[PDB]
Amino acid sequence: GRQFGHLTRVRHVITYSLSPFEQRAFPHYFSKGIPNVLRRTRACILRVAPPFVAFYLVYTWGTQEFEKSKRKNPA
Amino acid sequence: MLTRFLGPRYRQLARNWVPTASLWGAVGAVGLVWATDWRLILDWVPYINGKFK
Amino acid sequence: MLTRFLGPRYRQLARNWVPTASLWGAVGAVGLVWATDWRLILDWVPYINGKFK
Amino acid sequence: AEPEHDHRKRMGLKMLLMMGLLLPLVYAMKRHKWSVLKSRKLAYRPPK
Amino acid sequence: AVSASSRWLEGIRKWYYNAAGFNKLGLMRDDTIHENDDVKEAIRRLPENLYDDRVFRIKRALDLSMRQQILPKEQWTKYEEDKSYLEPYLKEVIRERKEREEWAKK
Amino acid sequence: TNIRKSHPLMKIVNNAFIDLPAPSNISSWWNFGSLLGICLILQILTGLFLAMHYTSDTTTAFSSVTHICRDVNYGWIIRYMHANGASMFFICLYMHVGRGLYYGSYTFLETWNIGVILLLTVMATAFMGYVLPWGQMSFWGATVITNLLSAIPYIGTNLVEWIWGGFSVDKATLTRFFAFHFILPFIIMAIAMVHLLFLHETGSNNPTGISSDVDKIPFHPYYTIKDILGALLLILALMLLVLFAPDLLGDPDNYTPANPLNTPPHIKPEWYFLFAYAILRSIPNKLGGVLALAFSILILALIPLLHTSKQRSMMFRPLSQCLFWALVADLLTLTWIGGQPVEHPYITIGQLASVLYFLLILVLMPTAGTIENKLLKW
Amino acid sequence: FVLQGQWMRLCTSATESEVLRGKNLLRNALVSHLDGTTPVCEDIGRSLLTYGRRIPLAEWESRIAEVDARVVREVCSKYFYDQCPAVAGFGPIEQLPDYNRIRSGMFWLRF
Ligand code: HEM
Ligand code: HEM
Ligand SMILES: C[C@@]1(c2ccc(F)cc2F)OC(=O)N(Nc2ccccc2)C1=O
Repeated sequence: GRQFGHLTRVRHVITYSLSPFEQRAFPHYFSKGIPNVLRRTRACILRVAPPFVAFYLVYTWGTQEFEKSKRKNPA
Repeated sequence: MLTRFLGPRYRQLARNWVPTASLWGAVGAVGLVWATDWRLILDWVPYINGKFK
Repeated sequence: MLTRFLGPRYRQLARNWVPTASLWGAVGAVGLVWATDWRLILDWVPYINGKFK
Repeated sequence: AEPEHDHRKRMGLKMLLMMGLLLPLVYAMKRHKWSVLKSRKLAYRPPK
Repeated sequence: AVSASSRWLEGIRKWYYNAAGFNKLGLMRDDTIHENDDVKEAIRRLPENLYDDRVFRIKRALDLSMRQQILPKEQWTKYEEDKSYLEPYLKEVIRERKEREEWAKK
Repeated sequence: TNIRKSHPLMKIVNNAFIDLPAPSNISSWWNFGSLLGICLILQILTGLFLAMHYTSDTTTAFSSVTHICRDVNYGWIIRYMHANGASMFFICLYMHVGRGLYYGSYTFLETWNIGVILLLTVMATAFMGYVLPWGQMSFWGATVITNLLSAIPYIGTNLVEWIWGGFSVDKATLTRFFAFHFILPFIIMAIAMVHLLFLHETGSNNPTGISSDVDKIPFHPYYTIKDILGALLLILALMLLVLFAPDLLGDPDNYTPANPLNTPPHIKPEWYFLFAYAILRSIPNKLGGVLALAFSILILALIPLLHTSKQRSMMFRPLSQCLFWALVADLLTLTWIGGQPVEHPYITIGQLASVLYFLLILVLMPTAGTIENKLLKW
Repeated sequence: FVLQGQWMRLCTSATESEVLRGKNLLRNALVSHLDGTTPVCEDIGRSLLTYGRRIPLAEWESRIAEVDARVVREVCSKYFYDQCPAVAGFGPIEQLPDYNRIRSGMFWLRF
């Protein structure tokens, strides 16, 4: 169990804070928010997306093949 | 042994907390009435007559 | 990373604990044999032949 | 198969309407408390 | 001596540095190291100036990570400017442990 | 002095939920622990109220479940809250494990190793429960899982017949399973307390994988309100399942009473078991398949030893990120193959996905961490 | 915790005996301060700037005498109760309560 006062040594850092009653809960919510999510998407797409597309392609091939395997044409 | 809590300071402290104790009593009574849908009281509240017949 | 535990001190410490490790192995094997009444071993123990037919 | 079908969906509407109230409001409560942190400024002022 | 191959080796190193993205939070490489026992000892040995700089850099990064924000591009740590300030402390700590481990062999 | 700080009971609540130093920067992904706790209490409460009406005989098990859903006042919501709560439990389990994997939270050895035990215990719990309504999938699911033990050399047959109480899944099996299913979530609750104890030695990891001692905030009000919001999002997702799609994750064959003489043609697990099921039937051998299935869950206990990177978290590691997402998508593929017949494209791709699962974890991710070290001159 | 509890105690439940003590301490402080040519001169100069008059010692007495427990509890409530404090901290301040938790100390849930 860790407690405040016993965590670590910090020197020379000033924190400035405002009361929640003095300030906005949703400051510039769309105007700053949607640029940020767009920037976050860009930052991660190339890592996240290409495995799932590679699943989707194996999904769509695999379903198509199995469907087409369960048919004859000569006997 | 509970002679301890008898004297003018303790009477004043009783007087200060009495509107609060009675307002909490009001919270509890209305709370119990609401949670059980209590019949006797809630027939007499002039909107919230959603039994009728 | 487990190159750490290779050297003459660690070989000697292996040699010291080996009669003990094997005697504990003897405790465990006889213990498992006893607790399950194990067939293969206990037919071959010359008293304790209380199946017979 | 499903006598509860009609009650299930009446409850379903009541849920979505309540969640449409309660989700933005609880969000606004969490945004209120977290404001102190989300707008905090740091300065580092070492000697010399 | 070494010219054309070196810059390409450096190029892959610089590419990876930018893709790693701790520099977007103002972190140096040595700020991001997993704190094992060797590492905790290296931190402990740091001089006053470097210790305090290290903490401010972590704080500023954890603050950014909470807001899910990054620094302006101006303020990102440049690969060329990245100070390996912990490495010689850590190397010495590792050297000390390894000597103890050799003595414990014999 | 505060009452909250030094009262012997309120002490424990204080150090766990009020004054607990927490990282300023822990995301959404850290919500799943409290959500797992919520899931456990939800399963406890609905389950007790089901146990008030359910009977555990073969003649009456299906009928008593039916009785809950028609006749018992609001028995249908309680029943469906329970069934879908089990699914919510596994959704939260998987998000939570995945967080641990990505963020290097497994470096907390004891906390992680208890989480594995927690996973194996909820798996055993949810298996034994699914048997209880005595549908077709209940029975044949009971048959397939219990028979996994018969692959164990020399002792295997004796072990399964012992857990049956007979020569198949029968009267003795169902009643057993009710008793074991009742006890195990209370055992879970105790192991979850031990899990939380081990965690409080270190506190939480964070997205960056860097020590956050420099920037701790009190758990209350911040993560009390963040966990409240998380719980209301869990309630939304659970209630969507119960009030709009109660049969979506259920197999329709479980609405037919158990037949001991005839299988369903298909036979498939609930969604959360489909990856492991795909791994088992990938191997053309009896023992090989079950050993592969066991090893597919038990591999999590080896993940600490295969950490190779000088950074804790995958946040600053693009190679490992690509390989992690490759694992998730491999698991999606395995859940797809799990739910499909043992026929032409599905067999070979099921084999390839099974190889890749073990290749990513045992070989590929520990090679990425080493390359990433070399790249950073570390 | 103890500081804020005292503000909350005085806002909600100031008793009479302690108010008399507070009154007497002020009466003693005022007369003890205004003792010497220098503090009296300062009091003249500052008072004429702020008040426009010198407020005589008998007036201050009348103003102190008026204060009872009801006056303490109304006047404390106006300034302390459920109000946003300003906080300044300098030094080994890791165990300094979060502002939200300071803010929460500015009201009582039992009241
Ligand atoms: C019975 C289900 C479980 C419950 C009730 C639960 C409880 C929780 C709680 C409350 C937290 C703290 C908040 C958070 O980080 O989410 C947590 C953290 C942790 N859990 Fe679990 N857990 C369970 C399942 C698991 C499983 C299956 C594992 C993985 C094998 C896991 C490994 C961990 C680890 C490593 C952390 C540390 C996370 C970090 O700080 O980054 N737990 N647990
Ligand atoms: C100790 C608290 C628990 C009790 C007393 C309990 C009791 C019950 C009972 C009586 C049933 C049979 C009725 C029915 O099928 O609807 C049931 C089924 C079920 N149990 Fe539990 N349960 C508990 C917690 C658990 C937990 C922790 C899980 C794992 C998330 C779980 C998973 C389920 C599942 C999947 C079913 C089958 C539901 C169905 O499809 O009908 N339950 N349990
Ligand atoms: C719910 C389920 C299950 C839960 C957790 C688990 F770890 C394994 C399981 F099989 O129990 C069960 O009988 N089936 N169904 C099933 C099992 C094997 C073959 C076919 C169906 C499950 O999916």
